[PDB]
Formats: sequence, C-alpha cells, structure tokens
Amino acid sequence: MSGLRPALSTFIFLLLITGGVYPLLTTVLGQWWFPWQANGSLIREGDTVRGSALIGQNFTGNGYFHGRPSATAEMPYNPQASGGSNLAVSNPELDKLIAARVAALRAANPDASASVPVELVTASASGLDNNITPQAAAWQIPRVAKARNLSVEQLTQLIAKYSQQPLVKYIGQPVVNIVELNLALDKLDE
Amino acid sequence: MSAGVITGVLLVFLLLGYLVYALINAE
Amino acid sequence: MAAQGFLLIATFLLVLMVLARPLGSGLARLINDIPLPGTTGVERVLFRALGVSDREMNWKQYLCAILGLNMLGLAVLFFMLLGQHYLPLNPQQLPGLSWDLALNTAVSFVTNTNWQSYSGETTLSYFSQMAGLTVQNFLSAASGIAVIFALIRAFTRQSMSTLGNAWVDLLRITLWVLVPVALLIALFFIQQGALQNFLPYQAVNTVEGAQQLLPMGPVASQEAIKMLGTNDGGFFNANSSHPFENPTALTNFVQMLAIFLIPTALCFAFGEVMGDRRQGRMLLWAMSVIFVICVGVVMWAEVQGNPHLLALGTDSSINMEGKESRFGVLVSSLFAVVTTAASCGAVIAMHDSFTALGGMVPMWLMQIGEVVFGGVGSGLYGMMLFVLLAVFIAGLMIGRTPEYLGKKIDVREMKLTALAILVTPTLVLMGAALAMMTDAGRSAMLNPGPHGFSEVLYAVSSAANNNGSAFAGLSANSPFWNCLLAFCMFVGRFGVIIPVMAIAGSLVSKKSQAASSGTLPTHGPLFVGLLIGTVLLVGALTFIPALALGPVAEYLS
Amino acid sequence: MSRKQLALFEPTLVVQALKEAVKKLNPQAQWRNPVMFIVWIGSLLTTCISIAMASGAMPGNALFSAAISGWLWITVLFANFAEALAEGRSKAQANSLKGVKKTAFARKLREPKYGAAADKVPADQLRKGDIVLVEAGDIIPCDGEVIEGGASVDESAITGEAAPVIRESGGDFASVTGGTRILSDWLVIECSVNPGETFLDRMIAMVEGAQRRKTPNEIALTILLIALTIVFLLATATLWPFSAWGGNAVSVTVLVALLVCLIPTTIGGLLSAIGVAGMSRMLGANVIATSGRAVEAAGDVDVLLLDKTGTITLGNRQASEFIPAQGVDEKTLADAAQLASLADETPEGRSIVILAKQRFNLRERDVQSLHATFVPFTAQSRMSGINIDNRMIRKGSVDAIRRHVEANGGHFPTDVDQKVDQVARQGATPLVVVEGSRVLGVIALKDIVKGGIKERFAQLRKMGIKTVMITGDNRLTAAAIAAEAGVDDFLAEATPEAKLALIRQYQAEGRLVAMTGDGTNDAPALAQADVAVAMNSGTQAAKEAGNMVDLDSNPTKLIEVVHIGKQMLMTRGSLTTFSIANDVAKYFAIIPAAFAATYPQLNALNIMCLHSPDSAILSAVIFNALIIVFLIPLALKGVSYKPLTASAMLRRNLWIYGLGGLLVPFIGIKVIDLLLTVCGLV
Ligand SMILES: CCCCCCCCCCCCCCCCCC(=O)OC[C@H](COP(=O)([O-])OCC(O)COP(=O)([O-])OC[C@@H](COC(=O)CCCCCCCCCCCCCCCCC)OC(=O)CCCCCCCCCCCCCCCCC)OC(=O)CCCCCCCCCCCCCCCCC
Ligand SMILES: CCCCCCCCCCCCCCCCCC(=O)OC[C@H](COP(=O)([O-])OCC(O)COP(=O)([O-])OC[C@@H](COC(=O)CCCCCCCCCCCCCCCCC)OC(=O)CCCCCCCCCCCCCCCCC)OC(=O)CCCCCCCCCCCCCCCCC
Ligand SMILES: Nc1ncnc2c1ncn2[C@@H]1O[C@H](COP(=O)(O)OP(=O)(O)CP(=O)(O)O)[C@@H](O)[C@H]1O
Ligand SMILES: [Rb+]
Ligand SMILES: [Rb+]
Ligand SMILES: [Rb+]
Ligand SMILES: [Rb+]
Ligand SMILES: [Rb+]
Ligand SMILES: [Rb+]
Ligand SMILES: [Rb+]
Ligand SMILES: [Rb+]
Repeated sequence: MSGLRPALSTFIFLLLITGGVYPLLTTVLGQWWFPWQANGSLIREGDTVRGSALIGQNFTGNGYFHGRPSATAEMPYNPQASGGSNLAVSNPELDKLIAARVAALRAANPDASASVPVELVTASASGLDNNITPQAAAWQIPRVAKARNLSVEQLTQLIAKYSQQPLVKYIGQPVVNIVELNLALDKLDE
Repeated sequence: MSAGVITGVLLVFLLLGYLVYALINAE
Repeated sequence: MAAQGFLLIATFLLVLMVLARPLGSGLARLINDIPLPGTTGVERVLFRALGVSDREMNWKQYLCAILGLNMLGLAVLFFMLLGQHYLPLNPQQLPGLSWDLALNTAVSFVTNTNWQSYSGETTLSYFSQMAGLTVQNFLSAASGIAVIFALIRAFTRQSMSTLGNAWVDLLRITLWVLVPVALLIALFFIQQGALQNFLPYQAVNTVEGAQQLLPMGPVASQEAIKMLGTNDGGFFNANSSHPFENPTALTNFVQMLAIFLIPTALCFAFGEVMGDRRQGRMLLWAMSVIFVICVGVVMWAEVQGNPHLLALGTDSSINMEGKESRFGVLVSSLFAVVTTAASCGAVIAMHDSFTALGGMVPMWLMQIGEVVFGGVGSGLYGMMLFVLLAVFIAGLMIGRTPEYLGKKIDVREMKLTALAILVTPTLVLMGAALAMMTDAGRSAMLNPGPHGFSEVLYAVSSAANNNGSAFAGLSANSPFWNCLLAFCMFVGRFGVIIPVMAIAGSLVSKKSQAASSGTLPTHGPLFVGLLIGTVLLVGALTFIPALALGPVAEYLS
Repeated sequence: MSRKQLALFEPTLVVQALKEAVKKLNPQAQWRNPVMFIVWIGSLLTTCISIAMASGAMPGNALFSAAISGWLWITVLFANFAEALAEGRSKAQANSLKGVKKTAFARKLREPKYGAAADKVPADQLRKGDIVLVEAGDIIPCDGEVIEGGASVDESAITGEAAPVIRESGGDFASVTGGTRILSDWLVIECSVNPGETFLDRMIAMVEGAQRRKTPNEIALTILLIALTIVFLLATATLWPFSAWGGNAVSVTVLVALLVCLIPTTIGGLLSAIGVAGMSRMLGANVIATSGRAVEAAGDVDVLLLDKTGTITLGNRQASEFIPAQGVDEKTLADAAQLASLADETPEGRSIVILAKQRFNLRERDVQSLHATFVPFTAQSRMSGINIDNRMIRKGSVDAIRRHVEANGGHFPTDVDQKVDQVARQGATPLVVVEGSRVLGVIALKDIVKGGIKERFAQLRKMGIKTVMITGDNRLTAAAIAAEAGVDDFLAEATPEAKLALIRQYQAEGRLVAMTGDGTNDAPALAQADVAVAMNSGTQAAKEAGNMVDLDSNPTKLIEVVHIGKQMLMTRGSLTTFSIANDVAKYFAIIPAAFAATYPQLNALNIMCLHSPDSAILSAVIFNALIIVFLIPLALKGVSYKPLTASAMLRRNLWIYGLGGLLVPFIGIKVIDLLLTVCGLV
C-alpha cells in the first residue's frame, strides 16, 4: 500500500465510471429518446434498409442526382473506409482527377452551364457526403428532367422540400439530402 | 550513409550534450 | 464572405466566453479545494470507500501519482488492444492489433495526443473503442487539468510545500466536470443524428443496386468527451466530418465550443483564484488576438483556394477539396485553426487538401507549443512558460527582479522553464530529421515535392505537441512510424509535465510580494502585446527554416 | 573613485594592450561561454572545410568558405575584445588604486601615550593587537580604530576628497584607513587588520576578482541564451536532411554561417563586458561593493533607511548654547556638564568640555583619574555620566533622565519641558543633565546637515523610493531635522533593537529595504538589511557589516547604486531583446540565399534585393561581426536610465530596442551588401 491502494482504487473506479455507467447511461438515454437517430437514421422500404439519411450513396444513373466524388479505398462511397483524397494543391494527380471529373460532368450534362460547381468535382472530407448545395443541385436540373420526364418547377420544389438550412447562414451551408431526394424521385415515379 | 553524415550527427549530439550540460550547470 | 466570416468568429467567441465564465467559477472552486454545492457527503462516502484520505501531497508525490495513473492506464489499454479478439462486444470478430500499432495508439490515448494511424471501423471493436480509448480520453484530460490545478495552486499558495491531493483532484474533475457535461453533449449529438448503439454492421441494399456496410457503435459518447477534453479520436477514419460523428452544423458549433470550453474556463478560473480578473483576461486577450489573426489568414487562404480550379472549368476557385458540403470553407478553416491551436486534433476537413498558407498556419500553431487556447490544462501550463519568459525579459528591461504574481522567478524557474520549453521543438526537429534520413519514414508520403516534407513535419509536430491531427496522406502505419511517433508523444507530454510540476514545487515555497509602485503590471495592452510578441517570435524563429522548405516553398512554387 | 578619473573607453593604449590578450583568448579555454564556444567550434569547422577545399575536396568555392571562416574568427575576436576591454579597464582602476602600499615604517609603542617606544617596524609586519603612532604629516601604515587622541585626516589618496576628514578617539569617528595623511597633530591608532584583509585588499577584491562570481540574473540569462542556442542549433542542423530530400543539400559552411547568425552572439559576447563594466562604473561612483549580486539586488529597493547623526548630519554636533533651569546657575550647569564629560570619548562629550571651559573661563582642574569612578555610554542605556563622589552626575536624553529621576524619587519640571521643546523647535539636540535627582538644565547641540541633499531626496521620491529617518533623538528634534532635510518620514526615540524590529517589519512585508549607516550601533541593523550602504567616515564594524561601503559619505549614494544596478539589468535585457529581434533580417537574408539552387522559387522572400546568395550570407556574417563592435560602447557605458514608471519604461525599451533589432539589421545588411557589390568582391 502507501500510495498503491489509492492509485488502483481511483484508476479502477474511473475505469468503471467512464467505461461502464457513462456509455451505458448514454446508450440507454439515446435509445429511449432518439432511437431512429441513435440507430443510424436508417431508411427502410418494406423490411429492407435502403440506406441512411446521413451517409450517402454512389449515384451514376441519369435519373438520379449525383453527389460529390468519393475517395474511399475499395469503392466510391464505401462506409468501411470513410476517408478522403489527401491530395495537395501542388499535386498534379489532383488536377488530373479534377479535369477528368469536369470532362465527365460536361459530357453528362450538356444543357447545363459550362461552369461546373466545385461541389461536384471536389472530393469531400469523408467520402460519405450525402449533401450538396442547392446551387449545385439546381445546376443539374436539365439532365434529371430529361431522364425523368419531369418539370423544372417540380424538380426545384422537390429540392426545396429536401433542403436543410442551418440556424444561421454563417455556421454552415444550405444542403440537399441526395439519398432522400433520389428516393423521393423513385416514389414520384411509382 | 557515408562517414560525413555520421560525423555531422556525432558533432550535433556532442554540441547538444555540451549545451544541455551547460544549461544544467551554473558554470 | 468576409462579413460572414467575421460574424462567425464573433459569434463563436461571444458564446464561448458566455459559456466558459460560469465553468471558470466552477473550476476555480476546485482549484481552491472547495467542494461543489451538492457534492458534499457523496465525496465523504466515496473518498473513504476508495481509500483517499484528502492528505496533501508534494510536487514529487503529485507527479508520481499522475505518472502512476498514466502508466497503469497505458498498461491496461495496451493489453486490452492486444487482446481485443478475446473480449466481448466484437460483432465483426476483428483480430487483435499488432504490437507496434497497439503501442502507438496506447501512447496516443494516454499522452492525450490520440493519434490514429489506422481505420477505426475496420480495426477496433466496441469494447476496445468504449472501455478503452474513452476511459483514456477522460483520464488524460483529467491528468492535464490536475497538473494545471497544481500550477495554479502553486501560484496562489504562499510559503507552503504541498499541492493538494492528486487523487481528489482527478476524481473531482472526472465526476463533476468531464462526465456531466459530456453526457449532455453526447445526448445533443444523439438528438442531432450521431450514432449510439452496439448493433452489428448494417448491410445496405442501395438505391442503385450496390451493397454497402454501414458501421455502428457507441460514437456520440466518445465524441462528446473527445471534444470536451481536447482529444482526437473518432470511431471512423475521419476524426470529425463523418456524418455519424458530426451530423449537423449545430453539432459542429457545439464541438468547437466544447473544444475551447475548458481551456478558456481554465483562464477564467486562474483569474478568479488569483483574485485579479485582469490576470486571466490578459491570457485570454493574448490567446484571442493570435486566434483571430490565424482564423482570418486561413479563411482568406481557403477562399482564394486552388488557382487551377477556375482554369480547369469549375465555377469558382474556392478550395472545396477535402471539405464537407454540410459546412463551408469558412467553417472548415475556423475548425482547423481551433483544433490545431487547441491541441485537439479532430479534423472537419483533410488538412492535406488545404492550401499552402492554410496548411502552414495550423502547422505553425501546433509548432508554437499549443498555447492559443491550447490543450486541456497543457495549453495553460504551456503559455505559463512563455509568460515566465515575458516577465523575465520585462523585469530585465525595467531593471527590477523578474516577478510574476508577486513570486520571484529565479534561476531554478528559468532552468526548468527552458527545459520544459525545449522538449517539443527538439522532438519535432529530431523526428523530422530522422524521418528524412530513413527510407521507412520517407516512403510514407503521398504528395510529392515539398508537400511530402510538409506531411512529415505536420505528423511529427502533431505527435510531439500532443495534437493528433494529421494530413492523413502519410502512411503512418509502419512500425518505424508507429515507434517514432510513440516516442515523440510520450516525451512531448511527460517531459513537459515533469518540469512544470517541478516549477510548481519550487514556487510553493516562495512568498507573494505585495503590489508596489514600481512593480510592473502583468496585464493591460502593453503586457498582452509583449507576451504575444514573445510567443510569435519564438515560434517563428524556431521553425522558419522548417516551414520555408514545405508550405512556403509550395506557396511560392 | 571620482578624482583621478578614468579616461575614455578607448584611449588608444589599452586597446592594443588588451587586443594582445584577446589574441590569447582564442584557444579552447572558452568552455565557460557556451554561445561563444558554439561560434568557436563552427569557425574551426569552417576553417577545416576551407582547408579541405583548398587541398582538394568534393565542393568548390574555397574563397567563400575562407571568408566565412575568417569573419567567424573576427566575430570571436570582437566578442573577446569587449570582455578584455572591460576587464582591462577594471585592471587599470586596480593598478590606479594598487600603489597605495608604500610605507615600511611603523612605531611599536608598549602603551598608548604621547610616546612610549619608538621601535620602528616594516608595515607588512603589523598584525592585529598592535598600536602605532602617526605624526602630523606622516601616512597611515594600517587600517584600524583610534585609541587616544584626535587629528584631521586627509583621505584624498583613497576617496578623492580634497577636504580633510576629522578622526577623533571614541565615538563613531574612530576608524582610520591606510594611505591617508595626517594634517593636524599626533594620533595613536590600533591595528585591526591582518595582512591580506585590509580595505585596499577589499577594493582589489572588488575590482580584480579573478574568479568573478556571476549574479543569479546573469546565470538565468545565460540559461536562456543556452536554450536559444539549442533551438537554433537544432533548427539549423536539421536543415541538411530537409534540403537533401528537396534536392541538392545545403553546404555545411552556409549552415554554420546561419547557425552563428541565428544564436545570440551579441548578448552572449557582451554579457561579461556588461558585468565588468558595471563593477567599473560602480567603483567610479566611489562605492566599494563586494558583490554584483548585491548591486543588482539594490535595483528593486523601495524603502531606504537612514541614520541621522552619522549619515545625514556630519556628526560634529557642537554644544553651541547654555540653558539653565529654575534655581540653577550657569556655573553649576557647566560644572555638572564638565564632570559628566571628563572621561567621555564621544564627540559630543568632548565638545562639552572643550567649549564650556573656555566659555565660562573656569575649570575644575582635576582629571577624571583622581578617585576615578566613571561609566561609559551604552546606546540602549542612552545615558552616561560620572559618580566619583557619593553624589552622582548623569547626562543623556530626556527619556533617560526622566526614567532616572522617577527611579530616584524626583520629577522633571514643566519649565525644563518648555526649554526642551523650545530647543527642539530650534533644532539642537537636547541633553538633559542631572545631579542628585535634580534636573540642572539642558545643553543645545547644534548640528549641520550634509549640504543640499533635499534635491537628492526629491530624486529618491521621483525614483519611487520612500526614505525614512531612523534616529534615537527626540520626536521633535528629529521632526525639525527631517523638515530641513526634506525626507518623507522619520522614526525617532528608537533603540537599536527597535530599529532592527523595524527592519524585520519592512522585510517581512515583502519589500526589499536598503539601509545607510556609519556607526557600530547600526552595524547589526546594516547586516540585517538587504542593501547596506556603509560610510567611509563611520566605523570599521559598519564597513565590514555592510555589503557596499561609500567613500564620499553621501546619504543618498543609493541613487547611484540603483542607477548602475538598473543599468546592468536594463542593458542585459535590452541586448537580449536586440539579439533575438535581429534574427528576422538574418532569416530574410540567408533563407532565400541558402535555398537558391534546391528551391529557386524562394527568391520572393529576398525582400532586401541582395545581389547573390554568397553576398547575402557573407553580408549577414559581416553584420553579425560588426554589431558587436558597434555595441561595445553601449555595453561599457550602460543604457540611458531615466526614472520613469515601470510600464512606460518597459514600453520605451520595447520601442527602441525591439524596433532597432527589427529594422536596423535590414539596413545594415543592405548597406554591407551594397558596399560589397560596389567594391566588387561579390
Ligand atoms: C487584430 C485581431 C484582434 C482580435 C480581437 C479579439 C477580441 C477577443 C476578446 C477576448 C475576450 C476575453 C476577455 C474578455 C472576457 C471577459 C468579458 C468581460 O469581463 O467583460 C468586461 C471586459 C472588461 O471590462 P472591465 O471594466 O475590465 O471589467 C468589467 C467586469 O468584467 C464586469 O463583469 P460582468 O458581470 O458585467 O460580465 C459578466 C456577464 C454579465 O452578463 C450576464 O450576467 C450573463 C449574460 C449572458 C447570459 C446569456 C444571455 C444570452 C447571450 C448570448 C450568449 C449565448 C450563449 C448561450 C448558449 C445558447 C446559444 C444560442 O457577462 C459575460 O458573461 C461576459 C460578457 C460578454 C463577453 C464578450 C465576449 C468577448 C469576445 C466577443 C467579441 C470578439 C469579436 C472579435 C472577433 C472578430 C474579429 C474578426 O470587456 C470586454 O468584454 C472586452 C472584450 C470586448 C469585445 C472585444 C473587442 C474587440 C472586438 C472587435 C475586434 C476587432 C478585430 C478587427 C479584425 C478586422 C475586422 C475588420
Ligand atoms: C520586437 C517588437 C517590438 C515592438 C515595437 C513596439 C513596442 C512599443 C510600442 C509603443 C507604442 C507607442 C504608444 C502607443 C500608445 C497607444 C496604443 C495603446 O492604446 O496601447 C497602450 C500600451 C500601453 O498600455 P498601458 O499603459 O500598459 O495600460 C495602462 C493604461 O494606460 C491605463 O491603465 P488602465 O488600467 O485604466 O487600462 C484600462 C484598459 C486600457 O485599454 C482600453 O481598453 C481602453 C479603455 C476602454 C474602457 C475600459 C474598458 C475595457 C473594455 C474594452 C477593451 C477592448 C479594447 C480593445 C479593443 C481591441 C483592440 C485590439 O486596459 C484594459 O482594459 C485591460 C485589458 C487589455 C486590453 C486589450 C489588449 C488589446 C490586445 C493587444 C494587441 C497588441 C498586438 C501587438 C502584437 C505585437 C507583436 C510583435 O502601449 C502599447 O502600444 C502596447 C502595444 C504594443 C505591444 C508591444 C509589443 C511588444 C513585442 C515585443 C516582444 C518581445 C520579444 C522577446 C524576445 C526575447 C524572448 C527570449
Ligand atoms: N555623550 C552622551 N552621553 C549621553 N547621551 C548621549 C551622548 N551623546 C548623545 N547622547 C544621546 O543618546 C542618544 C543616542 O542618539 P544617536 O544619535 O547616537 O542615535 P543614532 O541612531 O541617531 C546614531 P548611531 O546609530 O550611530 O548611534 C540620543 O538621545 C543622544 O542625544
Ligand atoms: Rb489531442
Ligand atoms: Rb516553441
Ligand atoms: Rb492535449
Ligand atoms: Rb507545450
Ligand atoms: Rb500540448
Ligand atoms: Rb523555444
Ligand atoms: Rb527561449
Ligand atoms: Rb546573432
């Protein structure tokens, strides 16, 4: 003893409090109060999970709103990697990727403006970005409208319906839930 | 690594040891 | 954009000061060894049951208590990470970590750096992520606050030899500041959308037809304490900016507030304990001027962004690369400066994809020793060495004996202050030189040219200065990188904790001279500018040769 | 010393006579200066590198490495030159005051008389316990107290005072020192110094300390300079692997040049010069201070403690007037005073008889030795007198005689009180005399203040030092003396244990107090005080107790002591601030120059538009060498100190020296590079 019993007692009690009670109380209160948000904000049709309202998925069809590029390890928009492209400003590989993305987006959206938004050509910080700006979502109205036989007014109303704005404009940006918007597009088709 | 880098690193460690000894002592 | 950035800085600082002043009074009550209201009796039962008799301890005994707690935590965490295949809460049956990786992350989470060279969702189980790497998130923060409690007690106590009970301090901090505030923060994060469960990984049949595996786990409970205790970490590879960790802009703002909460409340507590609020307002002004200047510089650099984006056909030149669309470049720049000045390490954005100036200023903010609302406890006792340098220089140029808060600052204080200051630049320069001289350190680069050296220098600076943030283009999972950064983190914390404790134990024995007519006031704009100039000049002249070959060369290229 | 004044810092003789020693400060005995030892090792390394290039090595440009090595050697020579110049100025003062040991004659009297045995001995053979006899005109062969007789003494050869100093047997004017000349009459003194511990030896130990002790502020500044040397050495030595990854690595000679240009060579070379020049200026203000630690600790004095009889007043104190009481005749008053002052050796007691017998023209002609029974003066008793007969005669202060007469049975009259506070309002110190519980009367003791010191006390008020007057006189006489002298406050009727209690009271408050005294009475109080400015006119006990002794006997010499002490600290801090501030322009001159082939894009940082990388680095090294020479006069003279507020003076020092260390190296490097380009060597 003599400085060993208080050391072990304090460390063991703090271990118990901050690895037992505190995460258990946090989990119990989370599942009791906000279970959908605490379980991942999963989206289901039937009994099959169609995705999360926060993570985002790889979209490549013409009738689907495309999100920001992803730089996860195995596949684009891979939740098992959840990294970003750590490419420098001076890196020529980043410029090559940006040029390829700009050429692909201009090929895919001919009726849109030639100035592609930076959101759709820059890889996000985590790869799993479910959000784009409403300007970037309204830049790709003609492609989705031509692929879906919808109206520009209907598409803009759907984007404004699925647009989330922060409490004040300077702590963030207005965003569009891409997965929820595409699921609403599918439901409007059905 | 050649002899020059070894000599440089040895000189830097000797200077650092002398300076740390001087900082510890009241010469 | 400039108006929005100014409004963001002003709102963040205003809400921070408003939230931090009552916590300043609360922490001052723990410095003065006065129990919090409502905690009396519970303390009497609990300390007696544990075996803590509230005996007061010297600096040697206090430091031995802190080091013994940290070594016990290191051993427990390291063996838990090695044996994570034999422990419950493993819904993926992930194997045990290797020796080098386990040692590196154990030293990371014990020495409050929380560096991570792995991918969390494919490396760590729920038990090793919750009962480890969160217990240490509490414990390293509590140890830092205990050391700064000892330093403030040394400044406020006259002619005694003891520094209070380290076990009482750690228990009070963890039970009454770290736990009940992080519980509310975790509950708010769960409300906003952060994960908190123990489910297996949820397979997703996507809209198009592909299959992705969503990882689950107790995310928000760890996120709250890594933001409260200025820790890095993250359930996932992205520290922050993962939607399951930082879902909303309100969550991000609360994260920044929690990062600067305790380091600002510590300055408020110091000012209240000394009896002069100007002594805390001086430190707050000296931190805030540097912080605002750095935030403005990084915001302007990120707004200018990539010059090739406009040439290659994009809409703007704004550096949106490696940043989340749920935030902006302004919010990303503010968060980057907050975490690299606060020794936090959480990243809202890939700092590797930042511009040259916006990667230099966070790197330099780490390199100055994390004094600008720095690490929890460690920021205050790191700037309390530059304050000793400033009062020594100012006392020389006024002709008086150097003196801070009445107590004289003699040869032993200067020796230990120099030894404490020397630890982090020495480790940064030796680690960067050893990584540059070794192919095992040099081959971890991702970006060529000067920016690979920027990656190496950023990694070594974050390890030595207990930040934990990374460019993340560096493949730091090598055994050489793991051992090098483990040594850097270990020495960079425990070679500063020891001489600060020695300074405290040599300053308790002194007496406080009363204020005279010729005594220099350690507050006001003159001393704030003097301390600011000392900090910026030392942190510049130490690292201009290192910074001129990386981000400066990249900017001028 | 004031007279025989020191010449200019550069009289063009000691410059050569000390640069000859500077050429002998070059070898490896610089281990005690780490900042200069780093420059020495770097210079030797660059010399070996240039020799290797001259004899055949991998790189080229042997001329550039040779010039860098030569200018680093020149930097070492300059930084040793400042130290040796200060040390040789101190040795010049030491040789000026070293020729005082002249005489080889000393009489050996067996008993203290007018003359007992004229046995001549060499003065070096004098030890403690011996007595000598000096005539009118001879010089003093030893340092000690005076046993019998008084004589006017000319202390010009030691202090510089052309005015003679009176030395009289007994009292606080008994200590005499060697080298001085008797001007009046015979004098018998005692030998109180052994060979090797005289006042001249104390002077030589002050000015010519071979192992000169470093003050704690100097040691702490040395620690900070070592720490700056360590961080700059690491940041410079780690530049080679970084440039190696960048491409072609930087050359070792350019790295050594940057290392010397970064570390604080200026303050690191001028620190010892600052200390030795501070000792030289300290002795030049006629103070013999044992410790530079004491000199620097005197800089934060906020309260100064002064004696009144021996310090503020000259200490002659003639008994100017006669004052009798009711039922008392002047014959009885003068007789009582003369009998009480027969065997008294105090200056007041001698003055009593030597004016009273001539004033009344009547004298009780017997000496005190016939039926002798005499009691001396003890300060705590504060009373003296004679009791040769069954009757008793005593004289002393009002409180002493009042306690004596209440002990006997009588009482002190109100008429006597009226005369006492009347003469106290006049200013003379009253000594009340008594015979058989009868208060005969008082004696007016007129005293003279040491010139116009009210301006110096106003200066002490402006500098922030509150001065009080410690004495043992009455509460009203001390009030009048304080009003004449212009001091802030006073403490009267103070026994020396109460003075020591006041020292402990002001010292336990946290204030670092200073005391000025001359007598053996104030010797333990001076030894207790933090700063003790003793007086040369006082006693050897007070001189030994005090950590610094005056020679001009000025009450306000603490002004000059604080001047040189704060000049030391301010010069150290100012040159430190200049040295760290200088590195910004060194970076702006060397970094775009050193990284000019590995990274050609770094030329945008060349804001000075220097001609070439070699010219830039060589000009930076030239300025690093020349700033030491350009700051030798500042190190040898001290910075200009004005009695400002602490905050305002810090602001002034930051402005001047920080802005100088910022902008001056830019101008200096640009001018040196322009001169080099014009001359054509680069
Ligand atoms: C070059 C760059 C320069 C950078 C500048 C950086 C400046 C940062 C300053 C650092 C702050 C630390 C020091 C102050 C802390 C303590 C505050 C204090 O004591 O007050 C008195 C203090 C000194 O007064 P004193 O006479 O010595 O003592 C009086 C006592 O303290 C009297 O005590 P009291 O009882 O009256 O007060 C207690 C309580 C009394 O009231 C209460 O009881 C509680 C009231 C609040 C309760 C909640 C109500 C709701 C309020 C909203 C809060 C929401 C939180 C709740 C959460 C929900 C959120 C929805 O009120 C408080 O709790 C604190 C008062 C508010 C603090 C203000 C925060 C300071 C920073 C904010 C501005 C920074 C902007 C600069 C950045 C932008 C530049 C780009 O005055 C100050 O506050 C100084 C700061 C003033 C603002 C900064 C001025 C500069 C701003 C412009 C910068 C220009 C830069 C130019 C850049 C280029 C632009 C073009
Ligand atoms: C090497 C570089 C060399 C540098 C060269 C320059 C150095 C000399 C500069 C001389 C300038 C010429 C004189 C200008 C005077 C006018 C300017 C002025 O107002 O400031 C006065 C100031 C003197 O003030 P003071 O006499 O001590 O204060 C007592 C008052 O007079 C009366 O007493 P009071 O108690 O009544 O005062 C009340 C109030 C007085 O102030 C007031 O607030 C006005 C009264 C309003 C009502 C009171 C309510 C207060 C609540 C509102 C407060 C917000 C106001 C601030 C707004 C934002 C401003 C940013 O004070 C306070 O409230 C305390 C709170 C603190 C105020 C906030 C401090 C502002 C941030 C300072 C930023 C400086 C950045 C410089 C960076 C340089 C880095 C190189 O003089 C200065 O100009 C200082 C500024 C320059 C700093 C010097 C930089 C030194 C760097 C050297 C580093 C050394 C390197 C070491 C190397 C070796 C290491 C080993
Ligand atoms: N010959 C004498 N016999 C008796 N009393 C005397 C005396 N000479 C002086 N005194 C008195 O004794 C007291 C001693 O005062 P004094 O001037 O010596 O104290 P002080 O502190 O001012 C000088 P110091 O500390 O050198 O003795 C005074 O009251 C003085 O009047
Ligand atoms: Rb951290
Ligand atoms: Rb530093
Ligand atoms: Rb930290
Ligand atoms: Rb630090
Ligand atoms: Rb830190
Ligand atoms: Rb430093
Ligand atoms: Rb330093
Ligand atoms: Rb220098």
